[PDB]
Amino acid sequence: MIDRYKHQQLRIGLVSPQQISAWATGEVTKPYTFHYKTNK
Amino acid sequence: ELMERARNRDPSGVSEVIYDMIAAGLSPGPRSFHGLVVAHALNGDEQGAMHSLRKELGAGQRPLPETMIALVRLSGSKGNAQRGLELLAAMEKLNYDIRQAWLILVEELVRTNHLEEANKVFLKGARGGMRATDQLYDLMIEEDCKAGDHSN
Amino acid sequence: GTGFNKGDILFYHREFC
Amino acid sequence: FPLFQLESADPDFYKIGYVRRVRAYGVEFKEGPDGFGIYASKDIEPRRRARVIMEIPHELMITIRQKHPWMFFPDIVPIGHPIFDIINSTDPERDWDLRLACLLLFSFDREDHFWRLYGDFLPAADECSSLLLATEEDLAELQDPQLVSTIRQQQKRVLEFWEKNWHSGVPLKIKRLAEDAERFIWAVSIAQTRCISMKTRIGALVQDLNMMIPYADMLNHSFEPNCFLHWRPKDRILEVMSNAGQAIKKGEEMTINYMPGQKNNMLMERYGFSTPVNPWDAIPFSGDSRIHLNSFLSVFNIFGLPEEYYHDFVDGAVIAAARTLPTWSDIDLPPIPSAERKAVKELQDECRKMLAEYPTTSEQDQKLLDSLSEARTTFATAVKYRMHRKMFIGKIIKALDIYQERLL
Ligand SMILES: Nc1ncnc2c1ncn2[C@@H]1O[C@H](CSCC[C@H](N)C(=O)O)[C@@H](O)[C@H]1O
Repeated sequence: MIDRYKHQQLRIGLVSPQQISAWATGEVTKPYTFHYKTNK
Repeated sequence: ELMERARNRDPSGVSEVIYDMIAAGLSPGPRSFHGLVVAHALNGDEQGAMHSLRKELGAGQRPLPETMIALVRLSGSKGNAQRGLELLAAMEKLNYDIRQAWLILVEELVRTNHLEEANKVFLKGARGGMRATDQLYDLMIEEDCKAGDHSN
Repeated sequence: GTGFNKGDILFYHREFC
Repeated sequence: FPLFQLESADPDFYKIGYVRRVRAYGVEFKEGPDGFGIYASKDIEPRRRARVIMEIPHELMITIRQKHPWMFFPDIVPIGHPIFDIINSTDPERDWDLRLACLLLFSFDREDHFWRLYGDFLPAADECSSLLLATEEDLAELQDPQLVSTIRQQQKRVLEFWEKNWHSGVPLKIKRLAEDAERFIWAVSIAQTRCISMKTRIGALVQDLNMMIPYADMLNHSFEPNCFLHWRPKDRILEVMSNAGQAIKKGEEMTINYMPGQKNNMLMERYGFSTPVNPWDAIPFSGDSRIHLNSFLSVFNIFGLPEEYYHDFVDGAVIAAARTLPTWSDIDLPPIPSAERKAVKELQDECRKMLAEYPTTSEQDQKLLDSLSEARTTFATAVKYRMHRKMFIGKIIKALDIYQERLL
């Protein structure tokens, strides 16, 4: 019997600023959440 | 005389003998036509062999298993995997055991260095419920791993 | 459990008769 | 409208099994002049998989380990019994039948053992076909010095073992097992003629066993059988399974392959019988005259590899001929008929010389069998063996003739 091989992995890791930009690319610049009047 | 002419790689002479039988009133059976097919196949002539098989089917005679074995061996030697598969399907339609022809085709395709088509034919046969010999299994595994083909 | 171990010749060639 | 429009076996034979969880499905036991047999009591419809025919529980068997050390399953021999000492002194390789005979005698002496009752349906000394019970007169009719010498060696070995282990000073519990030699000879004959070897798993232990299985030795031998034995380890049951997708008609005999790839001589040595359609029989040819294997196979429609010849007049005799006839092969080289006719003529001459070597013929042997009224079973067995060899040679001749006929 040859085992039905399954090679699956997941790895955590410390992230780089370039990968953060690649995630965003997209920068949040203002602290406003929603419009008080138009709710937009 | 026809089998003689087939043994000296003379398909034209076999055709002369067949026409002599036609003139003499002797109906050409599967044996004489099989000699014609073997004569065509011996000197690496695939088109002539398939023409002889077409003469088979037109003449109304049932081709012998040896004729189909020779045709599949010729196709494997030339690397014509699809032609070999068509011949195997024709063998199946004629109520014949295609295991030996399948093994011969796979081995010929391996020998001529057509490992891709040999692998495809072998996998088709194996998934079709057909069982190969131990030597063929070992040869396929070793050749595929030597070529770096782990998937096959 | 159940997840262990990953769970045409001979045609157009008939006798003319 | 309904108004306008071989014998059955002893019912107790199946009843003693039935009350002990033996089940037979779709088959009935029948008895004839030759002996017991299993036949389909109705029409067995071919299903997708193999069908269960019989089920024999493990506790009703007499099994011994095929390899050292000797352990019995189920363990019927008590600790310290001298029968274990008798068994343990046997040769591990060739003395397997002696151990089974000792176990059979011990079981026959046991009051609560099942085989005390089942042993009454075993063939007697005058009904068993084993050659160990054959005298010198019966052996003289085998017309084969090799088989005769082998049988003499077997008989000498059995009698030497009995004399060595059943002398005057043995305890009463051992002397009553076999008071005199022919009883032990019959025990060895039964063991040889009915032992079944298999690789069985019991619990977590996997091992090979020599097994005396009741109701499964009832099946007759065939080289093209419709049934096979499968061991079920979860409940420790031996299954008799009909082949998957193979229809069986009412009254068709249930047969299993006693041993594959064995010629008629070894069958006669072990089970004391031979068959005329043995596809493994060998005829020693000179090898000077040879025919074309491919043409011979194609004419008779014999396909498959040399170890799996099968047919789509043609029977196991033709397959045996193809396996034993001198043959030549050159991939795709056709045979010219002229040399084939001469080759088959030479082979037919050799076969006729072999037939002339025999003092008598096969038809006269059949007539002698039909006129036979005061002969033992081994006498008819030897006559049938030599007649079957004669018919095999004759079938070879006829097959060669028809093959040379259909070569054009
Ligand atoms: N195909 C066959 N033709 C004739 N005898 C056979 C046979 N297959 C088996 N036998 C005989 O049956 C014995 C196996 S035990 C089979 C049942 C036995 N005939 C009985 O009546 O008890 C062997 O000794 C063998 O001689």
